[PDB]
Amino acid sequence: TNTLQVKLLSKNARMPERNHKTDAGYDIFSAETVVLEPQEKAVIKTDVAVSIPEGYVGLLTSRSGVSSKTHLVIETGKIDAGYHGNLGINIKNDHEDDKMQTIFLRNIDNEKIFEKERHLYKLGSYRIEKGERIAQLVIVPIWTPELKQVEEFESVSERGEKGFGSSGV
Amino acid sequence: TNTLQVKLLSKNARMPERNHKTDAGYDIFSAETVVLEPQEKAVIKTDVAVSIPEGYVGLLTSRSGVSSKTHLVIETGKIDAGYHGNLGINIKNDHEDDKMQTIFLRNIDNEKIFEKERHLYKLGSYRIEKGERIAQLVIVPIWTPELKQVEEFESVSERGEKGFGSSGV
Amino acid sequence: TNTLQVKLLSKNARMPERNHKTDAGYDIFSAETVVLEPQEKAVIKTDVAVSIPEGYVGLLTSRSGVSSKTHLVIETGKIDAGYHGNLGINIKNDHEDDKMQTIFLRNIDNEKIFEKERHLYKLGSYRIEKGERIAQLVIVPIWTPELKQVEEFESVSERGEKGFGSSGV
Ligand SMILES: O=c1ccn([C@H]2C[C@H](O)[C@@H](COP(=O)(O)NP(=O)(O)OP(=O)(O)O)O2)c(=O)[nH]1
Ligand SMILES: O=c1ccn([C@H]2C[C@H](O)[C@@H](COP(=O)(O)NP(=O)(O)OP(=O)(O)O)O2)c(=O)[nH]1
Ligand SMILES: O=c1ccn([C@H]2C[C@H](O)[C@@H](COP(=O)(O)NP(=O)(O)OP(=O)(O)O)O2)c(=O)[nH]1
Ligand SMILES: [Mg+2]
Ligand SMILES: [Mg+2]
Ligand SMILES: [Mg+2]
Ligand code: NI
Ligand code: NI
Repeated sequence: TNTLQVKLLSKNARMPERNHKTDAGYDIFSAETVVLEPQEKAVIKTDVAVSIPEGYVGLLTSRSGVSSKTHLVIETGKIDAGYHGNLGINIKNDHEDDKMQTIFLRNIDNEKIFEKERHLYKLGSYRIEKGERIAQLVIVPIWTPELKQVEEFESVSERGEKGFGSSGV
Repeated sequence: TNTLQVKLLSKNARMPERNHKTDAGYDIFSAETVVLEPQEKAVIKTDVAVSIPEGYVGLLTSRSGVSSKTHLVIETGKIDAGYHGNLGINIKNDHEDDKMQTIFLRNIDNEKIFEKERHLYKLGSYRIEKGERIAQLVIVPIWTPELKQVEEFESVSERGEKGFGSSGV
Repeated sequence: TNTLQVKLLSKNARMPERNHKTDAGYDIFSAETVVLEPQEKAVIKTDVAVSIPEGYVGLLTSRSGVSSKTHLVIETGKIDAGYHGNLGINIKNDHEDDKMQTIFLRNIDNEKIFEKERHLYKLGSYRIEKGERIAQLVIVPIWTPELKQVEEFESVSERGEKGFGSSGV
């Protein structure tokens, strides 16, 4: 109770850190330096393993700062209780490939990185540095009941079969 | 307690299944065969209805395998307690429409499906087969209090009004 | 217990509202009128502040109606306990910029808005009106333990290091 086991898989790995006392998640550091071109997909290694206890799920999800400023989209990962593998960040550079070329790379602050050597990149390309906080881990309790098949449900709800914007907008 | 009612709506429907003993969600099978072109949006029918009890929400969310390998993006659906309608998978083929043509269709393993007959498809088109696990359902408890309007909050937090990457990166 | 403090920041702000008795979230109204061109990113102000108590997280997430009908993509925001700032909707118009022009704007019902004056817009542009329900807030309890670094985990799980579609599809 009130203790989570964390296993670092390499020297490139870093221990997750909570920002404030009442904050929800633990900021996840990147273990590798990755360059992502427009519309490219990848799984960023963190070299961090956790042992979520039974009755809980981990949500490997994006940070508001990175997601709002950059075209980097992270799909929220559902970390199962007992997953002792490498926590991978399911990421996509969602910037459009307009077939235009630039001489700069973007950082996770959406700013152009200063380089001494001349290089030609695609417009919308991002670079993630090793040891940068690009994601966070929020752990929530879960309900895992036994499924019971029925002909119809025992009670009629006020909601019914209404959905997908059945109310106003 | 510890029992969830599930109602199958057709012969094309399949009962949700949990992968491991300590796993979080129940894998959701597709009830229909759908072909999705680049940048096309659809709501995939599962023909499965559930009865989430009061004080819980269902999260109809993507699987890591499908989402990381394919351009198929699923928006996490919040299933209300008492929604007895058809569970629809809010999906988009997020592949770019580069106006290029191919003779193959992709499966949910991102592999080109072998076909005897010659057909011309758009580059980035996917095909979802009936009875395939493309999504999962994770059920979490919720807090639904009565809202109280105030002039200002009763306590000052260490966080304050800071957000959107107020700390480092 | 069973009470959430809400602070309205302007006259343009509106109090969040729950749709049904057993519904999960509170519908969030937009405080500003915003026009979003293809592939444009923005943070929509709600002028609403909340005081989430310790041990809970708020999920500022999209509604199924808007997300399924429109190209408007909202990233689920994790609202920390004690965040008294303006709740911003992290949004992107994910419609492709095909360099085509139209004389109509889309509403959040994906319908073309009737206008008396002639204007030229980009194809895929959306308009969000002030006082429209574009998002919702679902509050879930969290587990925030102290992190303990270990050489290896105390128990071997049936899952192990398997992930990213290790089972079938
Ligand atoms: O992906 C989804 C999302 C929701 N749903 C169902 C479950 C939920 O009870 C219902 C409506 O969900 P939301 O309240 O989150 N969206 P919205 O507010 O637009 O619909 P409504 O106006 O009917 O509440 O639709 C799905 O079947 N699939
Ligand atoms: O969509 C959002 C997401 C977050 N927020 C607020 C709530 C939260 O308390 C705060 C920061 O959220 P995160 O910690 O998840 N993102 P980040 O770590 O980048 O910001 P910070 O560095 O300030 O913690 O911003 C919004 O208003 N809208
Ligand atoms: O972003 C992610 C998502 C999942 N994972 C891990 C944790 C989880 O226990 C495992 C599989 O998660 P899912 O069950 O949600 N996806 P899928 O059903 O496709 O994989 P599998 O078939 O192995 O269960 O992969 C990550 O490391 N990063
Ligand atoms: Mg943070
Ligand atoms: Mg799974
Ligand atoms: Mg709703
Ligand atoms: Ni999500
Ligand atoms: Ni896109």
